[PDB]
This record gives sequence, C-alpha cells and structure tokens, in this order.
Amino acid sequence: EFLPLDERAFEKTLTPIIQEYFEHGDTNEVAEMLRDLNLGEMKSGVPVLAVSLALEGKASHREMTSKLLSDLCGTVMSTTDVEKSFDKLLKDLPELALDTPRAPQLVGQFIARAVGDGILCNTYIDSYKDCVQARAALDKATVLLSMSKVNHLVKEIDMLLKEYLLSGDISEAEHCLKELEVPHFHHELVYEAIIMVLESTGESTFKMILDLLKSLWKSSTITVDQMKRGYERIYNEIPDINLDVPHSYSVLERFVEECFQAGIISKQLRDLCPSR
Repeated sequence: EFLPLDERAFEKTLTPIIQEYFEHGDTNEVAEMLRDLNLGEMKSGVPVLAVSLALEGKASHREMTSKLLSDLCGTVMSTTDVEKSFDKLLKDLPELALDTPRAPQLVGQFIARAVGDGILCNTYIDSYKDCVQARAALDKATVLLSMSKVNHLVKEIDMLLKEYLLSGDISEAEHCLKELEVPHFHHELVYEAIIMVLESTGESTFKMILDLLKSLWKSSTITVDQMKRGYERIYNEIPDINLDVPHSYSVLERFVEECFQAGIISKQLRDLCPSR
C-alpha cells in the first residue's frame, strides 16, 4: 500500500496524461510518457485511474480507455498489473457508484472487454469471491461475454436484445438503447426485435418482445415513425421469411394484433399486415 501523499502525486501527474489521451487518442504517446515516469508497483494504479476518469467522462472515453488498457498491457504493464487494477476497481465500486450511479454496469463492460482483448483471463470472473454492486458488475461481464460466444448499428441492437431476453430488464434495455443515440434508426430495434419473435420457439420470447415494445412506446422512446417503419419492413419480408421459418405469418398476425389491442400501433399499421 501507498501513503496518501504518493497517491496524490500519482493522480496529479497521471490525470493530465489520461485526460489528454481522451483528446488525442494516441496510445503510443501515453505509452512513452508512462515509460519515462518509471512507475514501480504503482503501475496497477494507471488502469484504476483511467477507468474512474472515464466513468466521469463522455461515453466515448470508456471505449478509448479499453483500447488504452489493451495497448499498454505487454509494453509498460503486465497482466498482473491489469488484474490488480480490476481487483481494486471492484473494491472501490460502491465509492465509484457515488459519482457514477451506473458504475457497476460500466465496470462490467470494462471487464468483458478486457477478457476479450486477452488482458484479463476468461477465468477471472468465476474465481472471484458480499457487496451487491460488485456482483452486478461481474454479472454484466458474464452476460456480455457468454452472449458474445457487418452493420455495426445492428450488432449493437442484437446484443441489446439478446441481453434483454436473458435478464428481462426493460429499464436496462431502454437506457442502453438511448446511450446509442440513434433516434431515427429505432426502426432497427423494432425490426430486429420482431425477427427474434418469429424465429423463437415457445411463447416466451413473444411475450417478452411485446412487453419491451409496449414499454418503449409509452415512454416516448420509439416514436411512431420508427415504430411504423419497423413493422413495414417485416410486412415486406414476411413472404420470404415464411419460406424459411415455419408458420411465420400466424406468429406475425398474432403479434400485430396483440400490439394493436394493447394500443401501440394504429389501425393503419394493423391493417397493412398481409393476411396471405
């Protein structure tokens, strides 16, 4: 452990290096600067500082931090340093949550992405042993990783939806949805969401998808246009989907009717659904 004096000199020196990186994005520049600082056993403090700085910053700063961790590991910092970082990050989680209410989830994202970059191991989560917040972070990591087993936007929607089907958390799906900031492309969520409902087996996904759409409509998240666009896309492709996914029309017209009866689509949208 270190004295609060040396912890302050560390923060003071490193904050403008990290805060600047967020601005120039040059990972190599940071690498060189950290080399000249000749950090001893306080190397593991770099990912701790960078993550907590990122948490308090723009959404883009979190991705940038992940890249930084991946790049710095195996050059100026070992995997042991990185592991020690995430250990403390999970300990300081309740105090990080004070400044960033969603810290658990975002630390989950940091972990999963660290495992994906190979700077954390895939056995790190399972080998961790109080504190609900800490468990929240690990649970987010697991879900993100296991689900992870071009259309970048659709890929984000796919994962958003898959996560929602696993947890059933409307709020998490809605929040994470906005985070994407794509108001004129929510028709992509609707379309993709419906596809899952037709491809599903059992009345489980159907009911889930329906719930989500109802919630997202009432909270003014998915405007009429986006919502209408999504349905029109399905109605356009259903003669084809029918050919590959047995009884697609029957599922679709049950779904469209449920949505109309719940009052989330107009009579026009309902009526425009092909009967065949």
